[PDB]
Amino acid sequence: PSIYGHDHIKKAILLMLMGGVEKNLENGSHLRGDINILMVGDPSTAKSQLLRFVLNTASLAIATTGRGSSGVGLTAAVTTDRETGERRLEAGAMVLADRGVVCIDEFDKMTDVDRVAIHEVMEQQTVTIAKAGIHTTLNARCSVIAAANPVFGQYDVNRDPHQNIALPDSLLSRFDLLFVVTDDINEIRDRSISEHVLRTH
Amino acid sequence: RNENFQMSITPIKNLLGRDAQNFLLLGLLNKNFKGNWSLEDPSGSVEIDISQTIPTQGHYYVPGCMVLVEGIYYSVGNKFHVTSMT
Ligand SMILES: Nc1ncnc2c1ncn2[C@@H]1O[C@H](COP(=O)(O)OP(=O)(O)OP(=O)(O)O)[C@@H](O)[C@H]1O
Ligand SMILES: [Mg+2]
Repeated sequence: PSIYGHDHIKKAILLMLMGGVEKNLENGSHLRGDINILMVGDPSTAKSQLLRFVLNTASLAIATTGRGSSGVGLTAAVTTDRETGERRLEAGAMVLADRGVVCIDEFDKMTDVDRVAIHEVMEQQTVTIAKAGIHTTLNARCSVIAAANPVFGQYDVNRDPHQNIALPDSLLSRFDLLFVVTDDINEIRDRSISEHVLRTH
Repeated sequence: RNENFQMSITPIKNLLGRDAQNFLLLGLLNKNFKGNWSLEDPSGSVEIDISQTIPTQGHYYVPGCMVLVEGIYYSVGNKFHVTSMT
């Protein structure tokens, strides 16, 4: 209730909270029931204050930042058990949020080597580990909400959409709803939003 | 502190986002450097339209004096269309 506007995005978040029905199909397949949303927009457009709200209101939520994450930190890491002595696996961000949500911020600022792993989790919803004699498939069924910025500082309407977003097409196809949000200068909007912000403070 | 007033007088800059409604403006009546009639208060200034003004007869309306005015503000330009003057 502390965000002014963005009604459609708030409807999309609610639809994320109540996910779809997953269908198990022959040939060992499953149709995903999760809704994945991406938000691209201008600076200071309340993109990051909705991810924080989803972190709090949801039952299970994991927060991630693009530049401060790695592939081995999202899927799984090989470690050792001091008490007994074997070699084991430690869960990462994606697999810890099974039947939950992952909120990624500064999604475009993530390195390419990091961005491939999230691709697989977005496609198969499973992680494959084949390192150090540990051959395992791990279940990761999570919903992804992400926020990013265009290639330039602000969205340009005189250029084609693909030029504005630096993300590849294969990654972009795996999001159910892409919301492009823009801040437009208008006196009535400014008068209302400034009043709301000053009332909040 | 008058008895009748308790619409109340609103500062001019409080009109910068409104597109409708009524306001009671008090300020100096003068001419802008462009030659247009205008009203000025410590908060700011606004242009004034006299094309359909009905003044209260019984006194003098000379530039350089405080005036109570009533009307509607239009944001398509920056104009306070006057309907009453006292
Ligand atoms: N519609 C709004 N309602 C209330 N506060 C808003 C709104 N839009 C922006 N703000 C305020 O703007 C500030 C910055 O917002 P936020 O951090 O969510 O932006 P952002 O889209 O993540 O920006 P960036 O592109 O810089 O990462 C916050 O103080 C937030 O309250
Ligand atoms: Mg942000």
